Amino acid sequence: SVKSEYAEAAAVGQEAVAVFNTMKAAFQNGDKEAVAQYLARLASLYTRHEELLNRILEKARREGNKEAVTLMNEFTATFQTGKSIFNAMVAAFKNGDDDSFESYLQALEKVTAKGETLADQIAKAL
Ligand SMILES: O=C(c1ccncc1)c1ccc(F)cc1
Repeated sequence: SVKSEYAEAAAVGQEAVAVFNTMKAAFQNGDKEAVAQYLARLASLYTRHEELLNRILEKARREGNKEAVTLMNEFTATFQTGKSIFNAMVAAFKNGDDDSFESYLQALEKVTAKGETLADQIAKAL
């Protein structure tokens, strides 16, 4: 069901949360080799999450589930804010700009924490 596909998508989201927090620790410790690997892992995780969310939104649309579509349009928009900030963080790492990396990292945390009430609403709506 679309609901079970959303729970599968929620787990992937949580996998990225885990890898992100490991990555933050590595950054703070200056283990740049680890950071590079974690950033690659996050890129794959976010790409997978984005795809599952799109399939869920498209299904909710085909089902005529107007409230779920509204919530998923809002949530996917916020997901893209996170994606843009993530990509900027990756660029800051490439460039050696630790000040920008730190900035983008906190911002990505706040965008993600904000979006969690909506994430829980979607589970109930599908
Ligand atoms: O911040 C992000 C994000 C980070 C990197 N690429 C895409 C989304 C995010 C990921 C999942 C989510 F549910 C809300 C936000």
